[PDB]
Amino acid sequence: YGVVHNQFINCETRHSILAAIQANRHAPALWVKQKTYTYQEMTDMALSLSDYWHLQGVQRVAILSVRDLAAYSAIWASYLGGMTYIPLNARATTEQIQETLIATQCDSIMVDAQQLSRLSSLLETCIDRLHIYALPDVDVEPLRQQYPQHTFHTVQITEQDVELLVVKYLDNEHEYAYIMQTSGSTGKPKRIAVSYSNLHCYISQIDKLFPLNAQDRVGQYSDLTFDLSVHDIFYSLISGACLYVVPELAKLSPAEFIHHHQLTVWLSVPTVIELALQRQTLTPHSLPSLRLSFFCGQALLHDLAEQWQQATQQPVINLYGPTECTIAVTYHRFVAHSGMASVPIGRAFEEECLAIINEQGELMRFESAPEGYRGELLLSGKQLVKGYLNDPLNTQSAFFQHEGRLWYRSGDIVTKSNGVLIHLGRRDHQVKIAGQRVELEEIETVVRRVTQAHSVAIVPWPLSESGYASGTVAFVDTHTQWQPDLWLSQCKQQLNPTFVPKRWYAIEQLPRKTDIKALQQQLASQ
Ligand SMILES: Nc1ncnc2c1ncn2[C@@H]1O[C@H](COP(=O)([O-])OC(=O)C[NH3+])[C@@H](O)[C@H]1O
Repeated sequence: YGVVHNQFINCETRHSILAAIQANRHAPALWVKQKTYTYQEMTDMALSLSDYWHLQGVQRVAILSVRDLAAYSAIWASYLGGMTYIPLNARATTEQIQETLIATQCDSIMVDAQQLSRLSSLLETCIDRLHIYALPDVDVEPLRQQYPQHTFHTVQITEQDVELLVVKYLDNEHEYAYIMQTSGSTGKPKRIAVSYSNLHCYISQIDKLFPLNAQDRVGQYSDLTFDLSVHDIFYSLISGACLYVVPELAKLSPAEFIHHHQLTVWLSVPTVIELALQRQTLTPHSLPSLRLSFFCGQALLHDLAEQWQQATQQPVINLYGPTECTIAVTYHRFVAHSGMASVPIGRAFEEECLAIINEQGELMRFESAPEGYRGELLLSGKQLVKGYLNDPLNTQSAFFQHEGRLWYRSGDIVTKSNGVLIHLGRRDHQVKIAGQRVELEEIETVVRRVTQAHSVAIVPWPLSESGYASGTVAFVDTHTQWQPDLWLSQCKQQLNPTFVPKRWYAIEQLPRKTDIKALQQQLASQ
C-alpha cells in the first residue's frame, strides 16, 4: 500500500430535517382538527405523494386544501421531494385560481373533501387538463365521472422506511421551494418564488438563535398563503416538534387556543395581541406554557409587547422582513426596560445583509452607518429572491446591482439608533389590513373600474389604538351614479373580502396628493 499524506472527499439544513424525522418517528408531528399524526405517519403520506409526483414528472403543485391534513401532507411531500408548492387563497375565486395556475404553469392541484365544491367550479371552466390529487379518504369518484376532461389521482399511502430517508433523496438548492403571491398596484398579482437555499438559510438562522426540542408545541396560526406559515411548518419539522393547526373558527381566540393546547411556541402578526386584550384573556401569568413568542408583519408597540410578555413571563421576539427576502431578515428581543414607544426591528441574522439609503441617495452598509442614520432599508444576501416571477418591470424597479451584490428596495423607512433599526413607516401605500399585505392602489384601481368615478380614495379604517387597520373605506366623488350595492357585488369578485371597502362615501372634494390622515380624522368625528 502507498503512503498517503492527505485525503479530500467532495445541504446541512436539509440533513437536519431528515435526521429530525428519523429521530422522532414515533413522536407526534401534527395536530389538526382533533387528530394527531406521528412523524412516521406524516412521512408515509408525504413520501407516498412525493414518489407518485416524481413518477408523474410533476414539479409544481398548487394546494387548494387549507387548515387540513392534506395541505400539510402535500407541503412535506413537496419539500421532501424537491418540488415547488403554490398555496391557493382560501377565498380566491375560480377565476383568480385559473390566473394563478396559468402564471405559475401549474396543472396539479392537491385537494381535500372540504374543497370539492370550489374544485368543481374550477373544473367546469378550465379547458386544459388538470391533475387532481387527494388522500384515499376523499371520494373523488363522482367528480371523476363528471369531468373526464380532467384526471383524478388517488394516491395510496404506502409505509416508508425512515432509516432510508437520507439516501432515498437532491442537489438543486436553486430550484423553487414555494411560490407566493402578493398585491400588485394594477390588480395583477406579483409572484415571489423562494428557492430552497433562500428557505434553508432562514430556517438555519432561526434554529440556531432559538433552538427548539421535540417536546415543543408549535402554533400554526397564519394562512398558508402567508410566509409566516412556512416558518411555523419548517421550524417545527427541523425540531421534531408538534405543529398545532389553528382551526379557522379559533383564529379569533388565540390566547384560549394557546392555553388549551399548552403551546410553547407562537408566531403571528401582532394584531393577535390586541385581539387577546379585547377579549380580556391576557391576564398576567395566564400563558405559562408559551416560552417563545414571535411577532412579525406590523409595527410592534412596546405596550402591546409588554402585556403579552406579562402573560407568558417569557421571551418575546420582534421579527422583520418582506416575503421578497424569505419571511424575516432581522430580529430583536423585546426589552421591557428600554423606555421606548415601539420595539426595534433589531439587526440582521447575518452581517453584510442590510444597507440604508438616505434622501440624498447615499448608500450606506449597516455596519458603517452612524448613530441616527435614516432612510430606506435595503436587503441582500442568501434569503433574497432573484426578483419577481416573469415580471421584469417590477424586478427592475425593486432590485438592482451594486458593487457585486444584488440589493432589494424594501420601501421601509428606518433609523439606526443605539445599534439597532427602528421601523418608521413606508414611502408608498402598501399597508396591512387585518394583518394582510395589500397595495392601497390595487383597491383604488378596482374601485375606479367598478364605479367609473373620476376621483377615488381608499382609506385604512377603523384603526385600533396601536394604529392597526382592520378594514378599508372608500370615498368617491359626487358625480358618479350612487350604486353601492352593485359596486360591492363587483368588488367581491376582484378583491379578497378583507380588502373590500366596508363603508362608502360620496364626498364633494378630497383633502390634499390625497391626505389620508385628514380623511381618517373626518371619519373619527362620526
Ligand atoms: N416587525 C415589523 N415591524 C414593522 N413592520 C413590519 C415588521 N415585519 C414586517 N413589516 C412590514 O411588512 C412588510 C412585509 O410584509 P409581508 O406580508 O411581505 O411579509 C411579512 O409580514 C413577513 N414575511 C415589510 O416591508 C414591513 O413594511
